[PDB]
Parts: sequence; C-alpha cells; structure tokens
Amino acid sequence: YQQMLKYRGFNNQIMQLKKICNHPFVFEEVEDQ
Amino acid sequence: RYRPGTVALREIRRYQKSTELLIRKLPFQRLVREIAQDFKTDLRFQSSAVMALQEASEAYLVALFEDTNLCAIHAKRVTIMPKDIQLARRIRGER
Amino acid sequence: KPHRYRPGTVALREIRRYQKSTELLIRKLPFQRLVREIAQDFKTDLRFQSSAVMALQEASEAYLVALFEDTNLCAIHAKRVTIMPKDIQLARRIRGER
Amino acid sequence: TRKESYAIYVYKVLKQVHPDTGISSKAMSIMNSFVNDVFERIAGEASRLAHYNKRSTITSREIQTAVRLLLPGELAKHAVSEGTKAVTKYTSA
Amino acid sequence: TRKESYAIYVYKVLKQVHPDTGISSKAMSIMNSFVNDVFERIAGEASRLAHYNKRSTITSREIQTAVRLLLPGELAKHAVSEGTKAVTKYTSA
Amino acid sequence: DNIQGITKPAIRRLARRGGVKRISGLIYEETRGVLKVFLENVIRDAVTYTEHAKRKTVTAMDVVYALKRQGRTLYGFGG
Amino acid sequence: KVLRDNIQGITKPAIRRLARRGGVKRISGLIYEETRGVLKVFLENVIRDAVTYTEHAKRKTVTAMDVVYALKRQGRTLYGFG
Amino acid sequence: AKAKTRSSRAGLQFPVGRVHRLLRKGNYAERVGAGAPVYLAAVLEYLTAEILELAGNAARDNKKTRIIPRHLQLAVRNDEELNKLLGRVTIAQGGVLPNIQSVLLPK
Amino acid sequence: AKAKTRSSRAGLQFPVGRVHRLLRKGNYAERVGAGAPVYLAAVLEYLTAEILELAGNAARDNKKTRIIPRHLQLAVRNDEELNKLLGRVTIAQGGVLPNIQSVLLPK
DNA sequence: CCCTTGGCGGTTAAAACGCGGGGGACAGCGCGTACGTGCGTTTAAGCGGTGCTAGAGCTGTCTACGACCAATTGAGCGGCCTCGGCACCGGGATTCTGAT
DNA sequence: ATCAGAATCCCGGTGCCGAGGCCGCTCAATTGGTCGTAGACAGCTCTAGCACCGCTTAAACGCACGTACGCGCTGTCCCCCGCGTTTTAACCG
Repeated sequence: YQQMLKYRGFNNQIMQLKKICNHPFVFEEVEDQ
Repeated sequence: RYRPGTVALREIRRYQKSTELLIRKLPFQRLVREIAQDFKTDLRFQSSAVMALQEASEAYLVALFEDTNLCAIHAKRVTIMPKDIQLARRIRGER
Repeated sequence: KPHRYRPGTVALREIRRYQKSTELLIRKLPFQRLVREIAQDFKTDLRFQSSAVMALQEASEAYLVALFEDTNLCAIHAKRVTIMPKDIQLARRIRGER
Repeated sequence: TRKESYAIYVYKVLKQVHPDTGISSKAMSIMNSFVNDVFERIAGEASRLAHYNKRSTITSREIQTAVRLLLPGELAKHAVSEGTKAVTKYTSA
Repeated sequence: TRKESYAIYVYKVLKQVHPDTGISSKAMSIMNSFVNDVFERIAGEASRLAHYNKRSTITSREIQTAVRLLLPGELAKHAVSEGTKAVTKYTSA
Repeated sequence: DNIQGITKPAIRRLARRGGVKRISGLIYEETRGVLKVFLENVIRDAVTYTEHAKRKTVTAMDVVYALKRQGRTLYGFGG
Repeated sequence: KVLRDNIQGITKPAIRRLARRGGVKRISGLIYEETRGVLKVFLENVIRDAVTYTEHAKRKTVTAMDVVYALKRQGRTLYGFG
Repeated sequence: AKAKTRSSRAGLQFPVGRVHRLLRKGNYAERVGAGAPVYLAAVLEYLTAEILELAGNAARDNKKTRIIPRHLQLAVRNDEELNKLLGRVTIAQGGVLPNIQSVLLPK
Repeated sequence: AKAKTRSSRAGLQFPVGRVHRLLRKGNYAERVGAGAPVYLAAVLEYLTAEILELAGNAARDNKKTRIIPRHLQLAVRNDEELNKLLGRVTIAQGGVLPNIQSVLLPK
C-alpha cells in the first residue's frame, strides 16, 4: 500500500490496491518470487 | 494441388497490388510500448504516432526485403538467407 | 628455373603495401585534364585552384576505394575471389545511386 | 486556434490540371507535407547560398540557384522558366 | 584581411591531453573543419528544436537536446555532463 | 512477451510484398532483430523530442521529426 | 580546344591500385571501363554542383570551398580543405 | 485604392504573401527580397502541377476519379525525375510498384 | 574593473565569446541565451579532447611525436562511436585501416 | 597583386605490350532435407462498449532576461625569426615464400 | 619438415623546410548601463488516452507430406596474374 502507492507504472494506483487486497498472485513477477 | 511456387507468386501480385497494412495493430503497439519502457517510464502515445511507426517500419522492412532479394538473386538462389540480409545492411552502412 | 611467386601472393603484398600508406593512387595531370574536360560541358573558360583539383582527387579516390570495398563484399558473398561488373553495379544498385 | 494549410491551393491547381478529378483528404495531407518539404528545402539552400557568399538578403537569384541545385534536370529547367516568367510578369505590370 | 580559426585552441587542448605531442598543419586544418562541422550541426539542430516548439530564443536546454540527438551514446552522456558542469561553474561564480 | 507477437505469417507477407519468392527458415529471427533495432533508433529520438517539450504524450509530429531526423521522410501525418 | 579520351588517361594500373587498397585480391578484366563510367558520373555530379556555386558568385574561378560545399551538399563531408 | 493580392499580379494561385511571411520569420536570412516569394511560389506551382498531373493520369488509368495515396506512389515512382527527387521519401499508404525479377518467372 | 573573459569563468579553453557571436550572426534563431555558448563550447572541448587523445595514442603507437592525418584516420575509425558520428566524412590524406578478409588469406 | 596558365627542358618511374601457366569461374550431376501447401484446431485480433482522469491546450499576469548602444582594452592574429623531428639513404640482419 | 633467396625491418647517419615561439597592432570581447518583451508560473477547461471485458471470426499454429532446390563434388578451359622488356608521359624545376 505505502510502497506501491509510493511508486505513483501509470493507472496502477487504482489497479494496484484492488488486486493486492484480492490476490497477490495476479502479478506474474510477484507470484514468481 | 498447385505446383510449389505458384501460390507464392499469386501472393506477390496480391500484396503488391493493394495498400493493406501487413502487421496487426495490437502486437505492434505492445512492442512499441515495451521498447519505449526502457527510455522513459509512463509515456502516452497518440494513435497516429503508432500508425506512423507502423508505416515507417513496414516500408523499411519491405525495402530491406527488396535489396535482400537482389542479393539472393545475385547469388543465383531464389531463397533469401540471413547472410543476404546482414549483407544488405552491411552495404547500406547501417552496421 | 627463375624463382616465381605463386599467383596471389604479390596481390596480397600489394594489399598490405597500399593499405599501409597514405599515398595518392592517381596521377595528377591526367586527373586534372579529366576534371577540365568534364567541366567544359557546364561553363566554358573556368579557372581551377590546385586545392580544388586536390579536393576532387581526395573525394574521388576515397569514393572508389569504398566502392571496391563493398564490391569485394559482394564478390566474396558470391563465393568468388574475383570482382565482376555485376558486383559493382549491384553495390551501386543497393546503395541507391541508380 | 486556426491552423492554415495549402489545401485550397492544391485544390485550385488540381482543378486547373484535371477539372473533373477530385482528391481525397489523405492525399491532400500528402500534398501539404510535400509543399512544406520542398519549401523548407529551397529556403534552406537559399540560406546556405546567402551565408557562403556573405550576403544578408535572399533575392530571386539565390532562390534560382537553389532550384537548380535541388531539382534534377528538366524539373530545374522548366521550374526556372516558370519562376522567371512569374517574376517577369510580376515586376512588369 | 584577418581570417580567424580554432587552431590555437585545438593546440591548447592538445597540450592538455598530450603535452609532449605536436600536430601538423594539415591535421590542424582537419581539426578546424571538424569543429566547424560539429558546430554547424549542433546549431542547426538547435534552430530546428527552437522552431518546432515555437520559441525565438536558443537556451542551454535546446543545445542539450541537440547534443543528445547528434552524439550517439557515451559521447552524448559525457558531453552533456561536461557541458552541464561548465554552465554550472559559469553561473555559480 | 511482445516482439514474438510479430508473426511468421506477418514477416512472410512483408516479404511477399518486397518480391521475395521463397524464404529460408532463419529469416524470421533476423527480421525481428532488425525491426527491434530500427524501432529503438526511432523511438529514442521521438522520446527525446517529447521530453524536450516537457510533455508526457508522444505525438505524430515527434515521430515525423524523428524519421526526418534519421533521413527517412514521411508524408501524410503532418510536417 | 575540345578535350577527348582523357578518361582513358586513368590507367589500368591506377584502378588496379585502388582495388588493391580497397581489399580486392583478384580483378576481372571488365572492371576497368565500368569504373571509368562510374567515376565520370560522380565527377559530373560534383562538378555541376561546384560550377553552379561558382556561377552564382559571378566568379570565373572554382575555389576549393565550392568543391567542399558540393561534397557536403551531396552528403559526403571532406575535412581539411576548409 | 482597392487592394489587389500579389498572387494575382504574377498570375500565381499560391499565397505569395504567406511565402513571404515564412521567409521573413523562418530565420533563413536577415532580409528577404521582393522576388523571392513570387519566384519560389511559381516553382512550387510547377512541381505541384506536375505531380498532380501524373496523379490524375494514374487515377484515370485505374478507373477512379478520386486521387488516393496509391496514385501518388505510382505517379511518382513511375516518373524518373520525381523518383530522383523523392528517392529518400516514404509515402504513407503508398505501396510498392508491381515488380518481379525476370529470373523468378517460370519457364 | 578589469575585464575577465567568460571562457575563464567556466574553465573553458574555447572562445565562449566567439561562439556567442557565431550564434548571434549565424541566422539560427532571433535571440540567443546566455548558457548556449558556454555549454556548446564545453561540448566542443570534450569532443576535441577525445579525438586528440586517440590521435595522440595512435601517434605514440607509431613512434611519431607529431600527429598526421593518418593518425586521425586511425584514431577515428578504430573508435566505434566516432566512426558512427564521422561515418559520412572523408578525411584528406587519411588512408584506409589495414584490413583483409579472412577468406582471401592462403591456407 | 598574386595566383593561375602557359611554355620548355631534362630525368626517370611508371605504363604498355607480350608470354607462360596455374588456379579459379563455370557447367554438370547427384543427394538429402528443408520449405511450400493444404487441413483441422485454437486463439487472440478486431470491434464494440464502460468508466476514469491526466495531461494537452489555452489564457492571464508579471518579471527576469536578453537586445542595444557607449566606453574601454587585451587576446588573438599576421609577419617574422629559429632549429629539430622527420624524409631520405646506405648498409646489415631478419623473416617469409617456394621447390627439394 | 628444410635451405635458397627475395622482400622487409632495423639501425646509424645526414640535410632540410615546416613546427614553434616572439612581437607589434589592432578590433572584437568585456563592462556598464538602459528598455521592451518572451516565457515562467499559476489557473482553468475538457479530449483523448488509459485500463478492462463481451463477443465473433479471420488469422495463426501445429502437423503430415511431397519434391524443389541448396550444396557438395568433379571436370574443363580460359583468363588473369607474375615477370621481363621497351617506351612515354608524369614530374620537377
């Protein structure tokens, strides 16, 4: 929330939080790491 | 069945006849965006800009295949090879 | 028997020799008379400075050297060590000069 | 905001050459970019010729020499003919 | 008639890089034509950038972008670094 | 990924337009490499003109000035 | 005074030397005349540009600067002569 | 007196005044002569008239009364001199002249 | 007060004043900023310093303490970036880099 | 006024002309494998439609900044002198090519 | 795998004409002041650009199969190279 909201690449601020509260695994690199 | 090489010629006349764009929009646009990510992040593209890169790219590749065809035919072969491409790009001074 | 070099060795030694130095490979007076003849067809009774003729000699010789480099690339691409006119006009066709 | 173009002029010349033939908007854009291109070429060559000869004024002579440099052969000959005729009729009347 | 050149400046820079090495007159002429060439290139690109963006003043930003256009890669990076340092020290003191 | 999104039939068609009759199997990777090169060369310039104007949008005029910048002039999109 | 056959003044050993510098190992006998034609075309171009510059300046002498502006005009920049 | 356009004096359809303005504000030279916009506008009129003439001929040959970029591609590349002038140009939606090397044709 | 040269302020050996004059009278733009001659002169100093550095290294490799056009030809063409910048340039008295295609060598 | 053109005479490196012969251009032939061609199966492209909002685009002040002119002077340049790094040469040692 | 021998590198010596420093002599670079104005900054509008999904279908993909041609090999012959001799036009003054 604070780190990825601090990234501010684009349109994510709305897209980032809906996903991470639902799934972390929707992101490919995150699920890979 | 047609003898091999006839369908290729009919395609030559067909595509040389029309103005149609030979590369699909969305893949080329995603490619342009990927290549542009390495320069400045979070960029906006107008549709006419992507269309411009598609025009210049397709025309450049068409000319490159013309000169490559000239090289292959100069080698007494009807099949273009990578050494023909890189030869043409070596003679043009692009490398 | 008189000692003779195998064909192609003298050519390579000449390659190293001329690629080693800066010497101009075309004689002055013939090239100057050629420039004057070509210039007669444009405007009659023209004066040329020596540095101008030297300039045309520099540009001409360098242009022909590059042309023979690309022509050599074509001939070698054809799996032949002997350049041919079709190699020249091929290079000038790919460069867009014709 | 008013963005001017050469569209109506290419249209007039087209109606002079081929009164019965129309032109698409895209082809009109190509003609516009063509006129702007050639214009910038002749103007640039005129600037170079004016700078090398150390003169601060572009006259019809520099434009003439620039046309003779840019346009190969018959385009240069007929172009210089039409232009010289246009300046002739211009200053005569 | 006094025809100025960059000769003495290329000479000074040469004595900075290689104090023990001299330069022939012909090589000095080549360096002169090189400096004039690159100068006309950067100035021309600066004029184009100033005209396309509709500004009548050439500043350090247009020269910077022109350097980034003309010089490939590391020449552009180190060139912009040295120039930015020079303007920095210039306006600072 | 993306550059693979340029398809064997696509490059095949681009070669059919150029006059090529028969194509070797290795032309495709080289063509993708060349395309990536050219696109990097044009896009770095277009992004340069974009950053100079202090804009976040890459317009058509930027690409036209990049192509004219590299010596290949384009018409119909403005200039 | 009409000048003719001066392009033949370019000698077979000359062009041979140019090819030896260009990296050519063996030369075919038909290269020569073609090379003379190409050189003549190039000189026609550069000389028509330079003579055009000289005509514009109302001068009877072709300066090296005119040749440099003709070469740079064609896209080949020549350093060292001005 | 009633103002008469300078384009109508020389008999030119192109805006001599606009060309004059572009020469003044184009940062070309410090001063601009009185014959430069007329002569230049005339040259542009000749070139445009020629390319539109060939384009119209190609359009008439293709049985289309509206000129399209394809007709400009054909009209230019089929002409030698305009091809020499525009050789470095890429025309959008132009296409390629139909061509096949004679060795590639069956026999 | 005693006049101090602007070239000495920024620490540049090149004539910032002369570059400023050439930008003013060069018909580039109508107005010239105060940072353009300094920045441009610095860029020219970097380029000249590099090409003279490579030229000096080549001269030292050839056992000659005086730089000749051959050393400029070698110093440029041996470097990749300067070759990309000067690729269209013909240097007088330059010569050609020694090169032989590996297929032409005997075996 | 100085740099181009023209002429003349003596030297000699270079070009023309010829002549063997060996190696490479070129035609033919055969093999194997790689690419064209068609068909069934997926699959994202194309088109549409929704929801949001970031930044393009224009305006209105307002001010630092560059053009412009007068005064002044020192950095750079043309003319003018040294002197030494490099062209040129002559001899010797070394290396690379070719027939045993 | 090796000597004969022709070409090349190396070294010592010599002569010279261009590189390098000096010295008047400017005239353009620097300073000091003004004066108008381009653009820097803040504000406002609203358009096109961004993401996403629904839904259809033309195109791509995988595969089976045939045969056209690339490439390796061989033989032939012809033509361009290496060298000697003779002439001439470049070159230099």
